[PDB]
Amino acid sequence: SDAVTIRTRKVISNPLLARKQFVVDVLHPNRANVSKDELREKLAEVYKAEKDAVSVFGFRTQFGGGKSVGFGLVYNSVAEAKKFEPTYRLVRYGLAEKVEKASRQQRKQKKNRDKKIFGTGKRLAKKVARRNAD
Amino acid sequence: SLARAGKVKSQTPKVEKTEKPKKPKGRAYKRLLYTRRFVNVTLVNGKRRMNPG
Amino acid sequence: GKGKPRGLNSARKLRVHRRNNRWAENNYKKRLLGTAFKSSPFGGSSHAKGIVLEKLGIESKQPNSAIRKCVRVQLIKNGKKVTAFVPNDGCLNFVDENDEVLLAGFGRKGKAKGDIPGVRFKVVKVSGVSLLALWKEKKEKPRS
Amino acid sequence: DKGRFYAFGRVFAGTVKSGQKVRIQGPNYVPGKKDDLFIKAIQRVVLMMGRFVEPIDDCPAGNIIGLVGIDQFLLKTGTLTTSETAHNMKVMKFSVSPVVQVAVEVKNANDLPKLVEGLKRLSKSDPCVL
Amino acid sequence: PRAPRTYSKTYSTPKRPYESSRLDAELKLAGEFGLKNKKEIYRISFQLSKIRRAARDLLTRDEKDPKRLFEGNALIRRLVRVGVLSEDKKKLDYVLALKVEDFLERRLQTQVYKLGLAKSVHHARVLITQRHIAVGKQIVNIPSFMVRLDSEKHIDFAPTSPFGGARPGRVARRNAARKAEASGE
RNA sequence: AGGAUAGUGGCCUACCAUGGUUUCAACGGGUAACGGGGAAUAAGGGUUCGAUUCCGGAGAGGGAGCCUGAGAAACGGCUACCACAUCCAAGGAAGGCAGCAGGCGCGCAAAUUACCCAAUCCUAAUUCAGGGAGGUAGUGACAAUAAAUAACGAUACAGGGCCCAUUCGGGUCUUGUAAUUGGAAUGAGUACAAUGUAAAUACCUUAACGAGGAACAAUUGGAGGGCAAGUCUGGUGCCAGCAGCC
Ligand SMILES: [Mg+2]
Ligand SMILES: [Mg+2]
Ligand SMILES: [Mg+2]
Ligand SMILES: [Mg+2]
Ligand SMILES: [Mg+2]
Ligand SMILES: [Mg+2]
Ligand SMILES: [Mg+2]
Ligand SMILES: [Mg+2]
Ligand SMILES: [Mg+2]
Ligand SMILES: [Mg+2]
Ligand SMILES: [Mg+2]
Ligand SMILES: [Mg+2]
Ligand SMILES: [Mg+2]
Ligand SMILES: [Mg+2]
Ligand SMILES: [Mg+2]
Ligand SMILES: [Mg+2]
Ligand SMILES: [Mg+2]
Ligand SMILES: [Mg+2]
Ligand SMILES: [Mg+2]
Ligand SMILES: [Mg+2]
Ligand SMILES: [Mg+2]
Ligand SMILES: [Mg+2]
Ligand SMILES: [Mg+2]
Ligand SMILES: [Mg+2]
Ligand SMILES: [Mg+2]
Ligand SMILES: [Mg+2]
Ligand SMILES: [Mg+2]
Ligand SMILES: [Mg+2]
Ligand SMILES: [Mg+2]
Ligand SMILES: [Mg+2]
Repeated sequence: SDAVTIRTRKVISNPLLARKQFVVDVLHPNRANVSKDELREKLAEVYKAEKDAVSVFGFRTQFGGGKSVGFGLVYNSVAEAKKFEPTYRLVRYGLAEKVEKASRQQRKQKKNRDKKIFGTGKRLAKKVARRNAD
Repeated sequence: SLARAGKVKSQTPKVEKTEKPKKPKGRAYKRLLYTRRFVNVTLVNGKRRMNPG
Repeated sequence: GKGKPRGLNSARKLRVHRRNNRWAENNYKKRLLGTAFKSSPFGGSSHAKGIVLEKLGIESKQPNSAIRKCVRVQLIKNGKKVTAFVPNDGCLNFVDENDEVLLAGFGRKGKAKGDIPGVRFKVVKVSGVSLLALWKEKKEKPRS
Repeated sequence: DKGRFYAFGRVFAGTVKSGQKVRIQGPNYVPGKKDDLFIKAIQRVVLMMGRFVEPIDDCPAGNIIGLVGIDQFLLKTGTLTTSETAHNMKVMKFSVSPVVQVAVEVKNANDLPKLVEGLKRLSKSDPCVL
Repeated sequence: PRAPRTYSKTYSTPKRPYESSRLDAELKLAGEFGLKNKKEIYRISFQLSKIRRAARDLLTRDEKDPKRLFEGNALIRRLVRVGVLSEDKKKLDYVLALKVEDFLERRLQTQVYKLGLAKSVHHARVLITQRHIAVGKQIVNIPSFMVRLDSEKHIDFAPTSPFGGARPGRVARRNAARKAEASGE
């Protein structure tokens, strides 16, 4: 129970994206750089939404300290949050986990290898197996 | 012939410096020149000079 | 009247006289003629890497005495042979035969300087190291 | 390419990764002071075949590999490490010493700069050409 | 490609480098205002003569001239706005008289020493730099801040940093800590 | 008059005419010449530059030719020849970084064969896919902004404004020398944490760690003049060497 006292300004509602968007001003004297996950667990208790439908980012904190500034926005339903928020943010809260597919060099590198082949190469395995050698 | 390249830079008897206290490299250097120029800079002598004898 | 055209419609002869009479300006002509490139052993380059052909000290000129410690240098970019001063006390044990060496200009915008007859360049680095860093015991020539 | 030398050796400790800062300790280095110590990095580690080399990013200890990114800093042989006071390795003398010798002048008078870099580049190529 | 992020230069060097009179006049202000560079003076005199000789051009404009008035009482606007002109002077002409001297006096480095607060300007800057003083809820640590006289009194210490509560200072706390053993226990 | 072009036109062709430009510089020659918005220096007037973040143009080793297509005389399209030059089993085949990286060469002269579509945007059958466009980081003293390398005492020493006073000074204000000494202040670093981000690195916020000289040790040129600062000390003795000029 510390003086953490977070404001929220420039609140204007965005129906077309099914959300309210707004800047946040966390006046946190005698405290430094309050986290993002902690900036929700009883933040949704302020705009009355449930707890996995909120998102917030931005967040570089004033010179001299004692207050951080950034941007947040809350959703009219968590179901649409999983549809509207970038597919990298749900990673940050564990609501998705993006694919392990190899480095983009290998993706391009194999992208080009498969231009060397015309059709399926299913006849190609039949090519090389009988040969090597005679 | 060539013969006399290092004729003095060698034959000067090379001597070491004096590992003397460090001078205040910064703003306070301007300070202590302000002092040894205007305030009790007991360096006056007639009209003024800046080297001993 | 003061010896030049002064009518309002005069500005052709005026601008043209200035062009011809600009040729009497020495460095205007040096700029237009491109004596930068045709003459002058550099191409107009700030410096030029070169190769030390032979250590050679050349006579002083009056009123002074004192041999002058130069090197005949073949330039890498055009194989022109030129001589250049190796300035300082010593600074000729630092060069051997065939050392790579970077020659700079001398300050007089070409056309040689001071004590010395007909030499317009000075050594700065020899086999990659500045003379200063070698002349003071700061740095050391690479391992031959 | 034109005259620029992989370095060819075998590593006995640690690993080597493409793009890694390393101290090279030439044949004259001792852990004490200014010696044959250059401190640059390795452009690519690469393992070698009948002169086609296959770039690999990491190599353990106990293998032979190449090293492109040096030989501006080596002259014939060297031992490069990662520890401040890792001594060198014994100088590895062979049974032939450089004995047959001739003088080399350049036919044309002006190729001379090409001849003096060649000798440097030649010294690098064979382990005991002088 | 990109879009050029512009930059200007902030000073201007004297044309004759070894004027006897000028050389001493400069050091007198460095002593007066605890500066470190000659650039720190070159910065103002350039900036002033930038502002100065960009007001010479404003009166060959023969008067009632529309641009002269708007950029007039909206320039002077900015110059007591920073306390280098008076409200007892709202009328445009003494601006060219203004010396370099008036600008230094509203550096935050110099204003510290003059609000009590330092007892010496060399002591003022050294403390300006060390995340002491603030103006609003806002720490500032740049010895050249140019107070606005709209904040000439909001200048205080910082609530971080001893001298303002809440933290007692690294050098002190580590010292008095070692008196655990010898206090009796 | 016609042909050809998407179309006007000697654009081309047949016929016909003898005209067209020029000392108000035609034509030629040179450019170490892409043009421009601009850049530098500037009392004014000007002088010098503009390969290069925008616009237009021109090229894709050199010429020419062409396909497809609305659009290309395209070159990360084809064909021929010229110049290089790769692989071969010698039969043949294949070429084009002045795209991003990286390398050679050239040189006085210029960076990593890294990450990514999160942003700006572009394309597509298209909300998803693709983008070395572009963005992120690496290298980076090209250039620019801000501005650490100390503050304050005590003691011993050094000088001087002073109600009641004959004053070693009795008392004074401030002020500098020396390894004689004290307690505060701090980030440069280093680092839980969050923040930062696509994921990271540094920035900012920050727990703990982080200052007394032999350091958390500032440099570069200078000290006859121009030109700010030595008639100091030792060395050499028209020698070494300094010196833009004298
Ligand atoms: Mg007329
Ligand atoms: Mg002529
Ligand atoms: Mg003439
Ligand atoms: Mg004549
Ligand atoms: Mg003379
Ligand atoms: Mg080189
Ligand atoms: Mg080769
Ligand atoms: Mg703080
Ligand atoms: Mg027709
Ligand atoms: Mg031109
Ligand atoms: Mg051209
Ligand atoms: Mg031009
Ligand atoms: Mg141009
Ligand atoms: Mg241009
Ligand atoms: Mg060019
Ligand atoms: Mg084209
Ligand atoms: Mg083409
Ligand atoms: Mg290409
Ligand atoms: Mg293309
Ligand atoms: Mg090319
Ligand atoms: Mg080279
Ligand atoms: Mg460069
Ligand atoms: Mg290079
Ligand atoms: Mg994108
Ligand atoms: Mg995509
Ligand atoms: Mg800089
Ligand atoms: Mg330091
Ligand atoms: Mg001297
Ligand atoms: Mg003088
Ligand atoms: Mg000197």
